[PDB]
Order: sequence, then C-alpha cells, then structure tokens
Amino acid sequence: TLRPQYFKEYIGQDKVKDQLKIFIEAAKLRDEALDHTLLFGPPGLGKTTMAFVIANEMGVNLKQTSGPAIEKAGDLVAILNDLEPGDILFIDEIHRMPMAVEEVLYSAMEDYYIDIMIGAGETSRSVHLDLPPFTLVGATTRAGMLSNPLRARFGINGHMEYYELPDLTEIVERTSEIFEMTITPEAALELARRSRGTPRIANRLLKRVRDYAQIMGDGVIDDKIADQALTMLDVDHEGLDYVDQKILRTMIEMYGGGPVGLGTLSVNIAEERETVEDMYEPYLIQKGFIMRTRTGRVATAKAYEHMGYDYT
Amino acid sequence: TLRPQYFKEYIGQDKVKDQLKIFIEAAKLRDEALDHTLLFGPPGLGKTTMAFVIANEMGVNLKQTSGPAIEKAGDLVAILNDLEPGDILFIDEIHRMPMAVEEVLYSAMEDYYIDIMIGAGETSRSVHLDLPPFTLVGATTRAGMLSNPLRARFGINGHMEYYELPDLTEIVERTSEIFEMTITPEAALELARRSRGTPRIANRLLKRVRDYAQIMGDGVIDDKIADQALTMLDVDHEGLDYVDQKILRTMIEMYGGGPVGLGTLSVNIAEERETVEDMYEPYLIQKGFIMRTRTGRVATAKAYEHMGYDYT
Amino acid sequence: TLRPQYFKEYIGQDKVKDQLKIFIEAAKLRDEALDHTLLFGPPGLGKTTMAFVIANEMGVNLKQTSGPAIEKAGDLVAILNDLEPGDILFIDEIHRMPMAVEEVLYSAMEDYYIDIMIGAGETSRSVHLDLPPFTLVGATTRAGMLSNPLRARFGINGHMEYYELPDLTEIVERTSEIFEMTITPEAALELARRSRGTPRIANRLLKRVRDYAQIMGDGVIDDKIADQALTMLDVDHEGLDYVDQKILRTMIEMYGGGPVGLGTLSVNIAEERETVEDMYEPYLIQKGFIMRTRTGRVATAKAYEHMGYDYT
Amino acid sequence: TLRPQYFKEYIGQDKVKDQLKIFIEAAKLRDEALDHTLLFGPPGLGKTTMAFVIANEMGVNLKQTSGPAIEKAGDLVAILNDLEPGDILFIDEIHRMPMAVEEVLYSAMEDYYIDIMIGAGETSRSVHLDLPPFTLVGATTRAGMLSNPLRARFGINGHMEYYELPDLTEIVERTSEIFEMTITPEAALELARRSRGTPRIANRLLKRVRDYAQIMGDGVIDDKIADQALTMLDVDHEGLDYVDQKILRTMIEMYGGGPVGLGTLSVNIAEERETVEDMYEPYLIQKGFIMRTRTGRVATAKAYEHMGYDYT
Amino acid sequence: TLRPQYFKEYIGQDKVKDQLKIFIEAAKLRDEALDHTLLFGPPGLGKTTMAFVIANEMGVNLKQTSGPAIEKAGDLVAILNDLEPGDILFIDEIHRMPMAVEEVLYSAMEDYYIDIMITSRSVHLDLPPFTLVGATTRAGMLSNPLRARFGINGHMEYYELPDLTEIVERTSEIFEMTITPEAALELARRSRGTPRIANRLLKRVRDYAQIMGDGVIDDKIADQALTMLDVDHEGLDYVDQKILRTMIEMYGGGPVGLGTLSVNIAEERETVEDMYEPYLIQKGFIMRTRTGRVATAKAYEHMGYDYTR
Amino acid sequence: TLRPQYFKEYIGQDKVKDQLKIFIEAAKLRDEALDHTLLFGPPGLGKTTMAFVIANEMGVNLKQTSGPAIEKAGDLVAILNDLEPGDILFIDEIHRMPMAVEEVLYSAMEDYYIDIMIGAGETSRSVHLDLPPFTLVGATTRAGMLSNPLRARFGINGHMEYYELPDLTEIVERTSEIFEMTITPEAALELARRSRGTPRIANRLLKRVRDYAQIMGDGVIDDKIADQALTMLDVDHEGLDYVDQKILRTMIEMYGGGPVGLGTLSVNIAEERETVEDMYEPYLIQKGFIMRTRTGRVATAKAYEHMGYDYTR
Amino acid sequence: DAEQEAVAALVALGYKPQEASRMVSKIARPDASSETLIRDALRAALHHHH
Amino acid sequence: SEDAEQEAVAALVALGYKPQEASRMVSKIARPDASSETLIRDALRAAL
DNA sequence: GAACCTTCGAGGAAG
DNA sequence: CTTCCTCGAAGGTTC
Ligand SMILES: Nc1ncnc2c1ncn2[C@@H]1O[C@H](COP(=O)(O)OP(=O)(O)O)[C@@H](O)[C@H]1O
Ligand SMILES: [Mg+2]
Ligand SMILES: [Mg+2]
Ligand SMILES: [Mg+2]
Repeated sequence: TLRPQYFKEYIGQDKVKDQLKIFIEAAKLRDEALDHTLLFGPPGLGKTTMAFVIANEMGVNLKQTSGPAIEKAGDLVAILNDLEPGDILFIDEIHRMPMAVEEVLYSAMEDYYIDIMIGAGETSRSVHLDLPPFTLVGATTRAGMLSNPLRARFGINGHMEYYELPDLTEIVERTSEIFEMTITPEAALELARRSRGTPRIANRLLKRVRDYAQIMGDGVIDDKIADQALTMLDVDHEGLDYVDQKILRTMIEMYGGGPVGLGTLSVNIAEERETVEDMYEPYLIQKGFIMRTRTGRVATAKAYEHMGYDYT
Repeated sequence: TLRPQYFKEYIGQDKVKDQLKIFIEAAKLRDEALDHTLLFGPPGLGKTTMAFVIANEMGVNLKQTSGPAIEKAGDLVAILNDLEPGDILFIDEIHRMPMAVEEVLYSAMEDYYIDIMIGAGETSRSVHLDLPPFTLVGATTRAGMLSNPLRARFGINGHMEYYELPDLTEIVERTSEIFEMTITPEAALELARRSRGTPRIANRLLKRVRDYAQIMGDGVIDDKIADQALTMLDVDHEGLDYVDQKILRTMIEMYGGGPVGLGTLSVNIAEERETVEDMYEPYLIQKGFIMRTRTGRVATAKAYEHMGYDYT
Repeated sequence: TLRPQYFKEYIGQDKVKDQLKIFIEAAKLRDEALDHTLLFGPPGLGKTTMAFVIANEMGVNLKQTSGPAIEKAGDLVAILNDLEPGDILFIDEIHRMPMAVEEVLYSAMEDYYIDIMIGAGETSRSVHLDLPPFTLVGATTRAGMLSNPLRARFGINGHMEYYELPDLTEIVERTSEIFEMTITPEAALELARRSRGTPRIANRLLKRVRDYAQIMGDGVIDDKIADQALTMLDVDHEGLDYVDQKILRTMIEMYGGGPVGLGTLSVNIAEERETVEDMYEPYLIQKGFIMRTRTGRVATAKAYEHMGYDYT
Repeated sequence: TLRPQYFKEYIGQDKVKDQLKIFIEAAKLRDEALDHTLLFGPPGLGKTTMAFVIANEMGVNLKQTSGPAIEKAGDLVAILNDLEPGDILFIDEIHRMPMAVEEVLYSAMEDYYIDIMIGAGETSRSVHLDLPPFTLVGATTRAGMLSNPLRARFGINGHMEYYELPDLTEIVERTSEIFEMTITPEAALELARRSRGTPRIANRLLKRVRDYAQIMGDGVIDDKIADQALTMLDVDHEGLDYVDQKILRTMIEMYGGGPVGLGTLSVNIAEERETVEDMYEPYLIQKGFIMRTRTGRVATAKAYEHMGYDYT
Repeated sequence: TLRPQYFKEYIGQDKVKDQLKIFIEAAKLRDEALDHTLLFGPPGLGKTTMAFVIANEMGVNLKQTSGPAIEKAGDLVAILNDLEPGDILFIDEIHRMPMAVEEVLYSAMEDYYIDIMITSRSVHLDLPPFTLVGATTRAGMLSNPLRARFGINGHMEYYELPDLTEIVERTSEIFEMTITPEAALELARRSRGTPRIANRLLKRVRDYAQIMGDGVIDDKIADQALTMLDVDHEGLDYVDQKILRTMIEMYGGGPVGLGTLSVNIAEERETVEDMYEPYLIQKGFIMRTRTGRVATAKAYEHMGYDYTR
Repeated sequence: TLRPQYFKEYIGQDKVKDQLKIFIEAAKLRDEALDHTLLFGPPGLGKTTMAFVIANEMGVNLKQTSGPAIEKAGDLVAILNDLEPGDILFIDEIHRMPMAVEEVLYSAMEDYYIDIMIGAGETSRSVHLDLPPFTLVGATTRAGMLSNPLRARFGINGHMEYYELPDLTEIVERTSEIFEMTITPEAALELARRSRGTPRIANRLLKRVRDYAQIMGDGVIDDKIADQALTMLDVDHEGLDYVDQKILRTMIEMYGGGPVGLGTLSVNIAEERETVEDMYEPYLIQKGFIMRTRTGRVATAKAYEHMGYDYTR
Repeated sequence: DAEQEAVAALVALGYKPQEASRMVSKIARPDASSETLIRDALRAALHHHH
Repeated sequence: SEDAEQEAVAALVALGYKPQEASRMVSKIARPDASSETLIRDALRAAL
C-alpha cells in the first residue's frame, strides 16, 4: 500500500500530527482509552489513513463500518457488543447514519451502557447492559452538518487541511519510486504546483504522465516533457480542470462577469446544478476566483487577469 | 460524576435557583407535581443539568428525548403512555418539533387527556385517554420562536445568563478537584477568562491541558504552562475560536468592515447560518466585536485593534 | 372544579349567554336538537369551557374529538356512524381539518346523509348513509381559515369578548375559594388589573402568588404579600414586562417620542423584526401607550406618566 | 317541503330559469337526452336545488354521488356501466375529483365509450365499453379549478346571481308556512332587507326570530316582536354585524376616513389580518361602504351618512 | 358524421395539412411505414380528428388505446403483440403514461424489438414496421428522450372567420337546419376561433328557433337568440363585460391588482385568472404590468368611453 | 463512416480521441489491461459507439449491460465470470446501480477478486473467487450523485462535446449515401447549421428535406430546393422554431425586454407553463438569448441584434 | 420468563418476530439471565470477520 | 460432498437468490464431487 | 431619504 | 411527485 503506518512516516499535517501524539501517549501513561475523536475536512486529504495510524500507535485492533452500512439499532448494538476493551471503532460519514440510530449512540458514548426499555401500559421495564471501554473515531466532510448534540460528545477535534508544496513534492517523489519512475526534482515540483493540494490528485496525474513519457519521450520525466503532457491532459497551470475553465470562460464572455444566477449558468454548461455547487464552486471560492452575492455569482479581478482578458 | 446533584452543588444562576427553590418547596407541602417549566438561553449554559437537579429535588424519575427525534404524532402518544405519576419529561429543542406533533401537547398539558384514532379499517374508532399527572420541562434557544398557543401553557419561565469570572473560576477549581490534579489560583483565573463564559468549554479545555502538563511539563498547571498549552490549541489570547477569526478576518477584508448580511456571509465562509447566528454571533455582540445595523452587522474598532488591521 | 359547569356559575359573556339561553329553552319545548353552533375568538377566553356547559344544559352525552386527530375521510365516517339521536359532537380546533375531509360535512350538516364506496372492487356502488339528529359544536381560534360554504351552515355564531375589571375580579375570588386561600378584596383587584383581561393569565399569577404567600408569607394573600411576590415575577402595575418597559423608555429617551420606524427601533433594542410587531406591539397599541402614524409610531402622554418623565 | 320541486315553486333566477325551460322543452320534442349542464356561482344561491328540479322536469331518475367519494378510476368505471338510457348522473363538488380521473370522462362525454384494460398478465387486453345516452350534471363553487378540456365539453353553463328585495320577501312568507307561524308582511320585508341577498341567510334569521317570538313573546311575529328580536341579534337595518360597525366607526373617528392599511386597522380592533380580509371586508366593498385604493382603505360618503357624521 | 373522414373534408390547418400530405405521399411511393407523429396544441382544434384522417389516407387499420388506461409494462406488451405490418397505434393523452412505461416504449420505437422482465420472467419480442401517433395538450410533460424519437411534429393553430363560416354551414346541413349566409357569419365572430365552440352555439340557437320560431334560422332569429344567451358581438360573456366596465369606471383604467378586482365583482381569485382573463389578454383588451393590469385603448373604443391617457 | 471500427473512422470528438490513443498504446506495451474509464456528457452524443471502438483498438471482446438491468449482486457476479482476460465490460447509467451491488464492485475493480462472506458467529467463513483482469467502462449523464469511493476507482475521465459545423456536415454527407440521393456541399452546410449540434437532429431534417425533394422536385437536393424545403418548415438559420421566434418578439415588443414572469409570458403565446420552461427555454439559454432572474426572464443584447430591432440600454 | 423478555427486547431493536424467535430459540441455557441471553443471541448472529 | 453442497448453496443464497431457487440451481448440477468453487462457478455460468 | 402600502415572482416543504 | 403559501424584492406616494 502507499499509505503510511506510523507518525514518523506520515508526511504533513504537522499540527494534527503533533497534537495527537501528546494525547495518545498521555492516555497510555494513565492506562485508559483515548477520548472520542472527530476528523473533518475536504475529501482526499488523508482522514481514513490517519485512523489506521492511531490504532497502530495505540496498539489496538481497529474495527470499521460506515454510516450507510447501519440500518437498524440492532446493527449498532451488535457491533458494540463484539468490541474488546480499548478497541477503536471507526465510522465513516458519521453524519449520514439515520437519526433513529443516533439515539442509542448517545448513551454509549456518554454512559458506556445502554438500557432497552420494553413493555407498554401496565407493563414497563428496561434492561441495563454494560459496554466495554472504547473510543469512537468519526470522519465527515462538513462539521456543521452533524447533529449538534452529537458534536458535544466528541472531545478532540482534528481539522485537516491542504498540503503545501514541500510536502506534495516529497509525496510525488516517494510514489515515483514505487512505480520505478525516473523523475527529476524539478518536474516533481511542476506536478505538485498543479495538483491543487490533494495527494489523491497528485498520484493520479503521475500515472497519466507516465504513459505519455513512455511514448512521446524516452521514459525519463523531464520538466520540459511534464509541461507538454499537462497541456495534453487539459490541466491549467493553476490546476483548473476542463470544467473549471469552462465556468470562468462562460461568465466572462457571455455575461461580462455577472451577476448571473446558478440556474442560468447550470443550463448553459450542460451540468447538473447539484454538481456545480458541490464539486466545483468550493475550490473557486476558497481560492478567491468567484464571489457569491444575493444577485448571483461574480468573477473577481484575479480571474479576469488569469484567463487573460482585459478587465473593465 | 461531574454533573451536580443538588442546588447546594449548583454554582451560579442564583436568580433562577432562588425562584425554583420556592416553587419546588411549595410543591412538596401539597402532594402535587411542579408546573410545566420552560428554560431558555444560549447553548451550554447548564439547562439540561438543571432538569436533573429538579428531578432529584422532587424525588422522581427523569425521561429524556429531543424534538427532532420525534417523527410523527404516534411517537409522542407512545411516550406519554409510559410515564409514572409525577415523572418529569424533558424535551430539548422543543421549538423544532414538527407541527403535527406539537398539536397534541395542547390538550395533554392543560387537561391531561388525549384523543387519538385506534385500530384500522372496520375496527377504527376514537378513544379518550387519561394521562397520569406529569411535568414537562422544555428547553429552547429562541424565546420568541415558539407558537402563541404553546407558550401560553408553560406556567414557569426561566432565562439563563452567561457566567461571571468568580463563578467560572470556582467551576474550574471544582472540576480540577474531581480529577486528581493541582492547579494554582492564578492559572484557574486565566483558563476561565479564556473560556467564553461557558461551563462546557471550561471543562473541555481543562481536560486537555491535563494531558500536556503530564507529558510536556512538570505535572502541575501554572500560568506559564497554561499560556503555552492554550497556544498549541487555536484558542486566542482572548478566547476567540478559529471560526470567530474567519468571521472577523472576512468582514474586514471582503467587505471593508461591512455592513453585510449574515446570510451571504455564512455562505462565503462555508458555515450554516443557524449555527453561526445561535452560537457565535451572540458572544461577539455582547462583547463589542460586532455591532448591529439595519443594513446588517458592522465590525467595530475593537476588532481592528485586535486583528492588527488599520482602522482607515 | 376550575371549569364552570352551568350558566349560573359561568361569570361574564352576558351577550353570548343571553342568546344561548333563549335558543336552548326554545329547542327543549319543541323536543328537537339544537342548531349547529360555532364558537370563535381570541385564545383563553372560555370557548372550550362553554362547549361543555351547553352539553350539561341540554342534558345529553358529549362526544369529543379534535381537528388534528382526523386524518382521512374513513375516520370521519367512522365517528359519525357511532352517533345516537340528539348526541352532541364537539370538534375542537376545527380549522386544522384537511379540505378534502371538511367537504364531507356539507351533506351531513344539512341533509343528514353521506355517500360512501363499498364492495370488494369487482362489484362496488355508492350508497346513502343516514344519520340520526345531532348537533355539531365547533370551536376555533381563527375563523378566517374555514371555507365559505362551511361557515354558512353553522346556525348560531358566538363571538367572545375580553373581560372587564368587575367581572375579572370575581373570577379571582372564585378560584381562591377552590384553593382554600384567603384573599383580601383589595388584593383581588391588584391581580385583575395585571391579567390583561384574560382568565387564563389571572389563574397563572394567582397560583404563583399562592406559593410565595405560604413559603415565606403567613398563608394569607394580603395587600403587601401580593406586591412583594409580583415584584419578583417582574410584572409592572400595568402588566408590562421588561421588554414592554424597555420599548417605551427607548422611544422617550433616544427619540423624543418619535416618530421612529420599525426597523430603526428594532436595531436599537436588539429585538427581532417580527417579534416586536407580533409579540409585543399589539397590547401596547390597544392600551394606548403607542400610536401608529403615517410617519412612524409615537408614544402618547399615557406612556410618559407611567415612566415618570416630563411630558411636553 | 323546504326545497322547491318544480319551476312553478322556484322563485327568481329568471335568466337561468328561462334558458333551461327552452332547452328542456326542445329536448322533449326530439325525444333525446338533455345536454351536459354545469352549474356554478356563489354559495347558497340554489345550485343543488336546481339539479333536482331539472331531473323532475325531465321525468327521469336521478343518481347522486360526490367528488370526495370518487378516489380512483375503478370507482368511476363502476358508477358508469350502471347507467340506463336517459339517466341523469349528478356529481356534487366535482372540482375535487383527481385529474387522473377527469381524463376518463373525456371519452364518455364526447363519444360515450371508454377504453378498459381487462384481465391480468397475459390475459390483459383493451376493449371498448359502450355507454347508453345520458346527461352529466355538475355543481361547483370553484369552476376555475377544472381542466380546460373538461370545461369545454359542458354544453350548458349556468351562473347564479343574487336575489332582490321582492323575491326574498316572498321566500320568507313561503318558509313561514312550512313552519306554522303567522308573519305580518311588514315584518317579512324587514327580515329580507337584512339577509344580504342570500336565501340561506333569510331562512336562518326567520328560525332565530321564531325562537324569541315563542319564548319572549306570544308566538306570533309582528313589527313589534321583529324589531325587538333584531335588537338582540344586533343586526342593523343594512345587515351590518357588530364588528362591521366597529370597523367603520374606527375609520371615521381616528383616521378621518383614511387612507389606512389593513394591518394598522386590524390591531386597533383586536381582530386578526385573515378574518378581516376574508369575512368582513368583502361585503363592505360589494355594497360600497369602503373603497380600496393604492394607498389604503377609504370610507365613502355613503358610510358617513349611515353613521351620522359630517362628510367634511 | 361530425368528424371529417379525408383531407378533402378537413377545413383549415393549411400548415399542418399541407405538411402531412407531402410526407404521406412520399411514404406511399416507397411502400414504407409513416414516421412517428406527435400532435399537440390547445383544446378543441382537431388533434383527435386528424389522427383518424391519417389512418384513412394511408389505408390501414387503426389500433386505439389511451394513456390513462395503460398502467403497467405488462399492459403495453400485450397491445404491441397484436400489431401487424403497417398497423397504426394511436395513444391519446400520452402525457399520463407511467415513467416505467415510457422507457420501454422509446426502445421499441428505435429498434422494433423488446426485451423486458415482467414469478418474474423475461420476454423478448420482435415488431414489424409500425407507426405510433401521439396526441397531447401538455407536450412539455413528456420525457426528453421520448420527444427526440418522434420524427414529425404538428402544432395546431386557431382558425379564421372564413374557415369557421364554412364549418357552420356544413354542420347546419347535418342537423337539417336552414341557415342564411349572413346569419352564419354572426356565429363565427362569436366562436372565439374554435370549432367546438361554433358547434355549441349552433345547437343552442337551433333549440330557440324550434320553440320560439318556425324552425328556420334567419338574420332576425339570430339577433333574438344571441340576446338571450347574452353573447356580445366580440364573444364577450356577461362576466367579461363586467370586468372591463368596473376597471374603466372605478379605477380609471387601472393599474389594479387581481385580488382587488376579484372582490369587487364577487368572484373567486382563481376563477378570474384561470377562466376569464386568458381570452381578454390574447385579444388585447387587458395588459399585465409589474404594478397591476390596465385596460387598453381597444377596450375604451369597444365599451364606448372617451379615452384619456 | 457511420459504423466505425477504429479511431481513424470516428468523426469528431478529437480531444477525447487523441487522449485515449496514447493510453491504449501504452497499455499495449505491457501485459496490463487499460485503466477503468468514465465518460461524461449530455445524452445523444455517441458514448456507446466510442466504447465499441475502444474494444476493437484493444483487440478485445465487448460485453454490454445497464444499471437498471442489474438488481442483485448475483446478476453482476454472473456476468464477471463471462469476461475473458482483458475483456471490456460496459455499464450504461452506472449512477442508478443500487448500493447493495455498488459495495461488491469495489473489490472486483481494486483487487480483481470477490469475497462472499457466509455463516455467523462461530460459523463465519468466506469463499474467494479469482477473476481475470478486465477494464470497466462506465458512462453517466450525471456525475454529482456518484459516491466518492466509486469515483476514486476510475482513473481516466473523458468529456464529450457537441459536434462542430466542419464535422457535423460530414455526418450529413455520409448519411446521404445510405439513402440514394445526391446532396451539394453548400446544401449540406445549410442543414448542419440548423441541427443544434446533435447528429440525431440532423438526420430528422435530412429525411424531411428528402421527402420534399422527391415530390416537389427532381429527386435531387440542391441549394435551390433546400431553401424551399427550409421555408416550408419553420426552422430559421439559427435553428429557432416558429414558437421560439414568437417568444422573443413578444418579450421585446410588449415588455421592453422584461423582467417578465413565466405565467405572464405563457398566457400571451397560449401555451402551458411546463411547455415553455422545458421545451423552448433550455435552448434559448444555451444560445445566450435569455437569462433567469429572481424577478423573471430578461432578454439580452444578443437577442435584440438577432431579431433585428434597435436596442437601448 | 426470560424468553418473553429477550424476544420482546430483540423486537424493540427491530428484529422481526420470525428472526427474533429463531435467534432466542437457537440459544438455550436454563441458568442464563435475560441479559446474558440478549448478549448471546446477538453474538451468535453477527458475522465475525478478519 | 454435503459440506461443499451446503457451503456452495449457502454462498449462492448470500448473493440474493431465494433458498428454494438456490437449492434447485445447485441441485440441477450433475457433478457432486467438485468443490464449492466449481459448483458456484458452474451454477452461475449455466444460469446465465 | 426615511417610512408605508401594495403587488408580483420564484422557492420549498407538507402533503 | 404536487399544491400551496411565504419569503423576498421594487414601484409609487408622502412628510
Ligand atoms: N453550575 C455548574 N456546575 C458544575 N458543572 C456545570 C454547571 N453548569 C454546567 N456544568 C457542566 O457543563 C456541562 C453542561 O452541559 P449541559 O447542561 O447539557 O448544557 P446544555 O443543556 O446547554 O447543552 C455538563 O458537563 C455539566 O456537568
Ligand atoms: Mg381549548
Ligand atoms: Mg350544494
Ligand atoms: Mg381529443
């Protein structure tokens, strides 16, 4: 596998990585389970990978499930009974599971026991069942989407963030070794600049540049070759994809920068409005290419100069 | 456990405690339930805890649920049939319970009867139920968001305010005494001042600084260790959260201080309107960082002298 | 009990009582059922209470249901199939019924039949159900939601008025007897003037004062115990809350009596736009403290003497 | 009885009554079924009554059902297929039928056939069902709610208008002979002029005065008894209720006639915005007491001379 | 009968009628089936009538069903199995078919074969050359992939006074009534451009002529018969004339809102907007504006008032 | 040709065609299957035809299925056994597959083996089935509803585009050889310009012009006949129908460009709300003739200069 | 007595009467409590994996 | 062979086939001696 | 230019 | 998936 297995191997995320070390070793000194941890941030930064490292650093058997995989209380109650003292339970998309399940999870995290009420009318009873000590690790794409009373149960908050050019250049070179790719230290920087901060993207671009270098070249990835290959893949120097370039070009040429409504824009470019607002707008907003107003979207000055058009 | 057990253990909220003492004591001479009590105010101020104290003072059982968790009118009827005489039912976020469910409380609270349809098809018939005497305790963030018919049935209303430094300082000293730890009086004051006037935050931070002082320090908390440990976390030198920084750092740069509508601001920072207006805005206003205007919120001079900008 | 059961015990509403007495006496002489009657008016004035009194005067069993309990035509047909000659059917909150079910009453209310579909599906035909004589009693807080063809079928309309100080004083005395608490006539008038003319509010205050008068009073609601207790609840001598008092003060201290706009004033008091207009302003205008004008609203002389400022 | 049965007993509606006489007589000379008739207009003007008259004059049996009873195509295919040559089918509240059902009538009304899928599975087949000649009659208050292809198929359209003082006077005398009561001609006109032009309202006032005349009088209605009873009901000589007078007075004594907005007036009378606009405002405008303008409501000279003020 | 049988009997629709004649003649010359046709437009113009003419002009046997009656895939498969070479399948109100059925039909229209899983089992069938004809008033409700498979589109238009005048004369002879040339034109003017409405007035006038007359329609009988029905010489009904009058005499021509105007005539808000206004706007008697609606100069001239801007 | 066998025979799509050529050649230089490929684009552009050409270029057999036709895991697993080493599996409408099958595809794509867990508690076991390497080719019109785990398995993305006049013209010319009719190059261009960039729409106009050319003419489609044929049909030199022209004229002549609401516009042209919003409005937006605003539709300057009316800000 | 409780608890957790019967009926131990039975019926029905 | 039959039939049921139809599907195979892998492979291949 | 009133248009959520 | 209804913007008058 490509993913790291110990903190001394995990590149980047120095803040999150440094905080967890203190809390993990402190918990060992006390001989007790780690507090419930919530991981959040953009997709593809390494949230799932970190979960395995925590279990290895603790020295515990990891157990995994996901939000959509739990459909009834019996599923969660069963999994919780199959736990062993100190086990770490990782739940992807902890915000996606059905609300009827959350009612049971709140008891477990807080009391470490569940109490199933049974009977009606003249009959009314409850069975009190103890649970072993454990730690819940959840991962989500947004922190505000999760149920507010649940969020208060997570003691440790880990905010992931985009990697920097020094980290991405190291990851690109490391991957090139696994594939036995000859890459110069300058070409590695070219892909890192255009991978827009996400390791998943940097790895996918490299796999595509390899094929080009084996045909349009001598199998040696030079900076001169890497730059030609990226123009063939239609990737901008800032990393804007074909769809991102289509959005900006349309706003400037057909609407003079706006304001323009989402419905109009999403009908001009043949794309579903649900995709534009979810997969593409967030990067354009964070990087400051687009602004949102009550009248519609607007192209900033930075965008006007980047595409190469004279501003008004 | 951390949670207080009796009014003599509950610190602060003297205005509310003083009133509830009289009514609870009077409700003990006569053999009757306490009137339906509504608690409202900012989150984390200790209103769920108050419910447990009232129940322990009356000497009855406490059942708990939340508005959003109730899906249909048949759900609430099933709960009310399972309450013993004098039991207390606590409903969090009562202002968000669906209208189809709220319609049922009007009769249950005023006369202790409910009309419902039982059976199916040829067997369908109307039955008139009797509810054993019970007390409803509601919690809401927005005192004015409840409907006029529901608000008129609550016989007692309590408004819960932020805690003062003498109160928070003692809460930190109490919490650092349940855990085996030693904290100097000056460190307790600094940690309280940094805790947004909220007990939940003060507990969460203290629990984390316990780890740092046990690994990176001498096993004792001092101002020198508190200032360092609070700097490894994102807590600002005057308690502002990292989200609070984005808000101020955006209004001053993207809007020149405002005015700006909180609706458009929320979507530009990628935060849910409801969370920012309920949790963050109230503190920033009551501390003079943001001022209200008809056109929207405006960043005050106090923000410029804090973020290091020029109040041009 | 608290709810009166006969017209001799029911204080006030002389205009409604006078009509109903003549119609009930005439119906008995002919040995026929009473015409359908509709009760409407503001909350808490005694509508639901009157519906039961009518049943005791007619001397028949009262069947009971509610607008939100009926979900589909099958329920309404089942309820009507259980009727007996002369039965009274009370439907509280009748404005909540769905339109498709409300239109079933159009025949039942004047032709006494219903069209139903019966059979397995191979053979199925329409048939007339025939109903015994019955009287429908409806009560609603807002009659404007009832369709025009429904309101036209009700034969007797009762509009509830607010209570005056002479009549509201007698309600407080009657309730003190049920609680077995002695109250001086001087004090009964002090609670009546603060009850906003509503019986429900007068009962709520009397219960709160009753508790205080026995936990630290001497068991008698004298002229001085009432003032000490009502000062703790923070009810002004005109029934103004802290919010109501704040409004009048701000207009006089910061605007010289106005005119001031709704948006301008709301910001100066940190109050939500619609809350000020729906929750608070209505009572202030009705009592004459505030006056609406084409250029804004103005505080009258009455609002000056109540606050002690010098009117000019 | 209370409903007329032949055009001799049907007072008024000269336009609609004259047209139906010619169409019925012509249909008899050719010995063929009457064309499809749609009856619509305000509530209480004689729509359902006319449906039974047409059936008697044609000399055929009438089959009756209602829109809320027909829920699926299987029901309509069951009512049809039970018709005999020359039958009349009367559907009341035809606007409630689902549109997925209305499209089945398109073929039945124009060509007297329907396409039926018969059998199931491999036996499923389409076959024509052929209907005998028949006349569909429909009555509705919301003609604009029907589909354009359906309204286009109704061959006769009857719009009902309000009655006048001569016709309403005779109706009151006729009804006064179904019950056994003597009524002076002068008293009959006094009740007619107060019945807003609607036969249902005239009958209701007569029933109410009957009760008073037999309880508070000698059992006969004369100008003395009628004027006393009409004072208890508090209905003026123009049919203005108690709240109707309060609205007009407020406009003339506080705003000098206006203009005034709906909201500003509602609060001054303690009514609610939906009751005033839907229950009281409609008749005041239709009779010329109030005029609606871009700036608000205004009282006309006709209102000044009714309340007795000076039209300055 | 009332429904024409051939193009030689179908008056008007010169655009749609001319186009179909070219496509039908070409298909016959090649001995091929006619392409799939979609007929849509306002009510009463002739959509269902034209569907039968196409079958007679082609000389084929017409299979007929409707959208509301077909409720599951098993129903459609049974019908399709009965088609022979050249047959025509006509589906009226095609906009009501379930979505689970539209996906099956647009496959059959492309490749003439079906393979669908209907206790579940697969059934495969091959279809001969056939023509599908659909008629609908809500063409925009059909799925976008289905509209792409239709090869001929016919949009219907309203008729002119010469077309309606000849229709009235044709219908009058089926009822064996006598009518004059100038009396027919007085009914055409009032028929709002629709054949169904012109046929309705003729039936209502015939009833009056038989009872209140000699059973013959003439320039004098029509004057009296149309006064009883109260239909203006522009086709305005009683409530149509009352709306324009109220606007010109109480609001000085407007602008006024839909709510205010409705309360003043004692009509429901949805009846005025959905039943009376559509004809007044298309004839140019009323205009909608951001602040309300106003009566145009054409209304002043018709009602007999001195216009003032 | 209309029925192509190699990338040399495929008209248009030069961008996606040039990329896949480099990837296939590199995959051939190793004993490896081509990476899983995902094709994006609007409906009707040729995604099915391209999948076939990919297989022939690879020299491999092609299997076809669809998302809706797959209802249980056993359906998909049975098809995978039919794949020979290197075979291509094409799944249409892959975004509609039920999650119960989606969770099974991950291991087949990532590891080329499937695990079938069976038993419970002390009887828990799983069987293991080896699968020959294969390339999954997916096509979907909607990407915003694919899950992130599925998205991460696809490594090659392709975006389809509307055809352009210099190549859509060749499709018309070629189609005229399936029928037996002569068409002049200038006439072919006038048909391509009005076909909205979709091959399916260009075939429909050709059939209609053919019928006219052999009943009202000499059985030859020259520029003189094409003008008459396109004059009988309403289609303008921009592809606008008669009703499309009526909408723009109404907005410009009666409302001064708007804003105007959907309901007010519908009653003027005598059509249903859903008909204008779903049939005619979508093309007018793509062409840039109208915008949608919180206050209603508004006409742009591009529409004024096309209808031929003077314009003012 | 624990059979009715265990079965009723498993029904409350969402198991159908058919499976709840089989689950509790598959386990048998006269000395087991309703608590240890619930902790057995589920542990016996979950598919452990490695 | 009952071990492989029960295992292979059970795995075939785990793919969503009904117990009745799943039992017939494998019962329809001739060779009993071949391992569960062969039974499921042959069963699904024949059922294609 | 601040404050009121009316009218239209597109969402969105509870059936 | 469909009907309803409410949140929001902007045209016009008045001091
Ligand atoms: N006065 C107090 N003394 C001691 N601990 C408190 C006090 N108020 C709150 N807490 C603690 O802080 C937390 C408050 O949570 P909770 O009462 O649920 O707040 P909310 O109800 O607003 O969510 C609990 O952990 C509680 O023990
Ligand atoms: Mg009540
Ligand atoms: Mg009726
Ligand atoms: Mg038709």
